[PDB]
Amino acid sequence: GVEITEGVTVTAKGNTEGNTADLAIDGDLSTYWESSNDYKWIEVDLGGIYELSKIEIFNKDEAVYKYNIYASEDGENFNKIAYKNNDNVSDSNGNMHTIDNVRAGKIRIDVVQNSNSDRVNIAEINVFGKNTGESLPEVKKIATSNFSETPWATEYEKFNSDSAYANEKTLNEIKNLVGRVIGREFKDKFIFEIRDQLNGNDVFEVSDSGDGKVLIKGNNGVSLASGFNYYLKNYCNVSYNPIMGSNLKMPETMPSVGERVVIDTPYEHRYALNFCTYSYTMSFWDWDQYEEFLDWCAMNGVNLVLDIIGQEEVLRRTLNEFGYSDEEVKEFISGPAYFAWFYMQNMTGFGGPLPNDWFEQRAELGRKMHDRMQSFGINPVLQGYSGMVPRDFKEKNQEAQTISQGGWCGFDRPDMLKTYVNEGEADYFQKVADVFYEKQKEVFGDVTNFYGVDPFHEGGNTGDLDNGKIYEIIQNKMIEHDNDAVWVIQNWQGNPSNNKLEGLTKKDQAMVLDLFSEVSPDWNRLEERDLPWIWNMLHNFGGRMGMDAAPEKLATEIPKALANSEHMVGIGITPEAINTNPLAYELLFDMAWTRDQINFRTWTEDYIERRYGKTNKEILEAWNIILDTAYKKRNDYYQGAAESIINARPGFGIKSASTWGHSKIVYDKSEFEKAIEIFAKNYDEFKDSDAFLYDFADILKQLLANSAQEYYEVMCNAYNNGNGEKFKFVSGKFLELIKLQERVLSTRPEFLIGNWIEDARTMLKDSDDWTKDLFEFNARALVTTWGSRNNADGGGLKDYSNRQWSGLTEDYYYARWEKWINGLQAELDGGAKAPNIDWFKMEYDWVNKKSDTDKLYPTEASNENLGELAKIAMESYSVTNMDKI
Ligand SMILES: CC(=O)N[C@@H]1[C@@H](O)[C@H](O)[C@@H](CO)N[C@H]1CO
Ligand SMILES: [Ca+2]
Repeated sequence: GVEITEGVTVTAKGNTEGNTADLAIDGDLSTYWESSNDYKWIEVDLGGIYELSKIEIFNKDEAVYKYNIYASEDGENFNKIAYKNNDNVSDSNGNMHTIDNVRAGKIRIDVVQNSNSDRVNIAEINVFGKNTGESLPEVKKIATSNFSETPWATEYEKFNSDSAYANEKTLNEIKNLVGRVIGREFKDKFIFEIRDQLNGNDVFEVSDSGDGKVLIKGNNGVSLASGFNYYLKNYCNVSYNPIMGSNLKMPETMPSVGERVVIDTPYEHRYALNFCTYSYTMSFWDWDQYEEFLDWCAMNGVNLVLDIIGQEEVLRRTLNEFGYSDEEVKEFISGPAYFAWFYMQNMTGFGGPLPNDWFEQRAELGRKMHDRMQSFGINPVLQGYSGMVPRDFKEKNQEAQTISQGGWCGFDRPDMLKTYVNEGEADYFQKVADVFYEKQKEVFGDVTNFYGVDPFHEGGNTGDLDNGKIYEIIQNKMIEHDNDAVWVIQNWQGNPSNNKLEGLTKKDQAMVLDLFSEVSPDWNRLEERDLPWIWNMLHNFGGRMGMDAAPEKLATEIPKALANSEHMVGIGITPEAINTNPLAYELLFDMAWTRDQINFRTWTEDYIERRYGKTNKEILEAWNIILDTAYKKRNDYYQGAAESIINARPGFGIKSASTWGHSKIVYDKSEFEKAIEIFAKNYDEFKDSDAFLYDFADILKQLLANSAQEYYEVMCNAYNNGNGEKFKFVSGKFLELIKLQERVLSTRPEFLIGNWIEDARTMLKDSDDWTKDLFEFNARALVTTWGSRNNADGGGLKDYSNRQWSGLTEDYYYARWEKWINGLQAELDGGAKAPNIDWFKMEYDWVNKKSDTDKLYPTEASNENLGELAKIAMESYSVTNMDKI
């Protein structure tokens, strides 16, 4: 218990001018370290291993500070040993924390809240303990394997060079898929065969074997899985969706096929995934979830998938060759929930640093994916390189020429190397691009010909450079390292411009994803320039939820585009998240297997029967109401489902929760409520279908979101009219409506914030408390404030990824509205004017709470009766009966 007064040093990753880290341990209460960015922690080295008894912390003023304290005795694992989360003000006496004789050579103090400022500080920190005489071990540097040295390389080349081995692998893997999807007991009821393409097109066949088994042919694994899916949907009344609800009840005996079926697709590619999907949905996926997704992809005909798994190791090896240590690379790379905007060159650093063990684990996961994709015949889209470098690249490489890219939503964009330079100047685009493509091959090997990169995504700066020449040189460099390369390019709000695209000198080795074809198609300019392009349904923005789909456009515009074009080489999905409206994604991929328009109404009728395992006239009537309301074709511009007012920052005249969203309901709300009445009437009969319960919760929460918007307008009028008694009553029903909404959301495991957070905290094995807390920060921030203040507010990202989720609704959305309502009520009751609320401060307080110290959110759904909840909603919180209420 003696104060450690010699040999103590400290580091920090950021500080305001003159308030450096060493000022936290200089014995002077008048000097302080102060943070300058989102790295709000300091790391103290004790000059040896001590058994700590006390830690004492002083701040620079008398604000309320909250912080978490971590310790490490091996140099790698920092585990939580103390914290302050109460609302006590700091004072001249400091805060003393008792430590239970914990061994520690290093200490981390993370100050997550300063009630007075966005920036945090530590005036002094004193550590008390007993010297053990020991010193920390030297921590091993990051060590990763080359692909060619792993068993993955042996297996990948064996598949490549041995057709008999490759066919045995594929056919066995499709059999394993069957066991995973419907059960191992059904594996031996199928016989799978590889056949040739049908006149250059992927094709599958389904027929009777002759002895009661199902014979399925296909030119590759995807076609085989698609034929297996076709048999389930059309003969077993079965529907598979591992993310959004399934019906896997198989008949007691295998239904006979009857007449043989041969079905092909005219599309070379069926594409899946936005960069954003890797953040809003897949951030914390394990291999079990990736395997499910690839099974579902193959069954839906998907053969081209964006793949950024383990790209952090590729970039580490690359930047290591240009003066960057591993620690500097970790500061450049974002956290695990922000890779989408890191690789689209929009932001750096935030959410990190990643743990040291991240790099090898993710490279291994990526190799695991490529093995499975090779078995199925799914092409991954790896990374191209367009010149992205950190902002200090010139400091370490003096001859390099770079272009400042400015800001994106308050984040500092990375720099961009000049794609070409004058003669006499060093060309670091050529240097770094050569290293990048070579390092990518070292990590994963030759797994694809498709590479994605998107300079100037949603901003940037072309500097003095010529637009077309930029894309000419980027493509040529890509082809230099892979002669068969195809540059996969996003087409998003008119970018890249025609002048940029016309710089592509090899049109057949570029492929443009028309990102938003079902709302704002933009492929005519691509078709006119003879550029291969893909028709994509985006549908989902930020994971924001609500009933929303364009089935009629999918059933008609896709074959119409094929008939009116020559360079349409596929269809696909580009959702920012895969969590809502499974009908839309089922119908899209189904449109790959036809050249004619289909009837979206009769398609929906067949879809709901296999999704629920049964149907009747009333259930069909309810879904026709959905088709006539929430799923009805529209011709305006909109990003995602209409947002729930419950999820918006409280205020006057709200028209959306997110900056680029919308809350206008374009259908009649009371008409849509009829669908809920029908579902409730049929609840007892259909409650054995999990997909029915999924859909029931989906439309019931849409009902309460729609009615909450009306109740919000009424209490807004009551305030403007000075009617305090009416405001108290209407706002009381509004808050009660939200309480009912939280109960509805609690019935679905998909809607639990606890599952999102726990996945983040457990996505790596043998991680320390520090990494778990940081990953939880990633998970909490992304669905609320997104970034910190300058990103949420000035940057416009506040509640961009708002979710109608259990736990989050009770503790975040409800709390905001309750606070706002209480303020307005006090004013109407003859009090002082309602104060301004710093919403970000309140929101960031929830963001920084930890599951092991504050509140652990459940991972188990409730048993609430959706039919009974629907009755309450219709009787007490509905639009139809609103005047009686
Ligand atoms: C903050 C954010 O996620 N913004 C997304 C962006 O990341 C995405 O690349 C783009 C195309 O899907 N849509 C933007 C939203 O209009
Ligand atoms: Ca000091």
